[PDB]
Amino acid sequence: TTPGPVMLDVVGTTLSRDDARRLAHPNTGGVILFARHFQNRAQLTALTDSIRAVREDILIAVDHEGGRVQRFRTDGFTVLPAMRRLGELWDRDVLLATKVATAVGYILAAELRACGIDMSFTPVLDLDYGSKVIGDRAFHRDPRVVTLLAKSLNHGLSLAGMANCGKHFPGHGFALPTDDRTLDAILEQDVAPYDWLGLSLAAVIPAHVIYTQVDKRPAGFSRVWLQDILRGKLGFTGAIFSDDLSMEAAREGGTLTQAADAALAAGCDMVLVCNQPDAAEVVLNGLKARASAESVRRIKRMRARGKALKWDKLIAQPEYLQAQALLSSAL
Ligand SMILES: CCC(CC)C(=O)N[C@H]1/C(=N/OC(=O)Nc2ccccc2)O[C@H](CO)[C@@H](O)[C@@H]1O
Repeated sequence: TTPGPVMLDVVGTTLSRDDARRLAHPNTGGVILFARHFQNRAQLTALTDSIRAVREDILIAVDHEGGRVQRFRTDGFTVLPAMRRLGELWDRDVLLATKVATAVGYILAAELRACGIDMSFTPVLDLDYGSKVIGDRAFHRDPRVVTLLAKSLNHGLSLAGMANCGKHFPGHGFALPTDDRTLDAILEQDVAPYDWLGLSLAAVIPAHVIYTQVDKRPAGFSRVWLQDILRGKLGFTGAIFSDDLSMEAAREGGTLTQAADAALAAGCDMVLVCNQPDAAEVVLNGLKARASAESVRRIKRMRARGKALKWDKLIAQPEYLQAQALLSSAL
């Protein structure tokens, strides 16, 4: 009853017999939700409940960053702003920006927790260099601003008992994309938020980027980035999730199973295989690596903390209503 290294997804709004088989697999350790898994809050809450009934130790995550990346947007879910908005608020009022960032984090996490979800793959720590796929998903250009805005956000997530996951290490702001900058330049700017956050950073997603001047391998498959730099230089002790291995160029010509074993060997504690459960099931049965005691420890600390308010109580909570007003007033 310990988490496995694979995070996959399920078939739809309710669990099928095939989902139950996959969830019960020892190498399964997480479920990532998408828009297709949300009809309404009642259905979503029932799904997460049924997932934990099959596998009590499972980690349930979702991409809730705000702006362009928010899977659940209806039936009462607060539409959250793009993180770039907070960087814009910082430039006009630093202290207010931190205050709002916390309110955004609390709403974000409180609403997910009311529906039985453990965590969100947020914040994005990539610097806003001016990448269309990142775009307004980044907080700011200045790594010191990204750090303190992200720190304030993760604080709000923590108020609801929710962890966090910075991405995409060591920096996606600047076949698989390449980055021909030197280690020093990458460290001095893009990595700085990861280092400065300290214990405020609970997990990392490495980017599917070749940092040519640093290592032949992508960050997610790089022992240099993950072991030497992230765990070694930065002393990071949190969980490392691979970025979606379903990307064509991520496999580098190999199978999903080989890419999964490579990421886990490089330093990943858990691999993501999204939008193809049958392919993820092949990985479950073909994976050579098994969850270690130290990886299990890190995965377990990503679970949500404490009791969550049900939706009917949350929307009338003073703190919740205070966050809403602050968000409405500042943006
Ligand atoms: C720097 C942007 C980067 C871009 C990589 C990105 O946005 N990465 C996201 C991602 N993207 O996953 C695919 O792009 N998969 C795909 C896309 C097209 C076809 C098949 C699979 O994965 C995980 C799991 O959701 C997210 O938390 C990541 O933030």
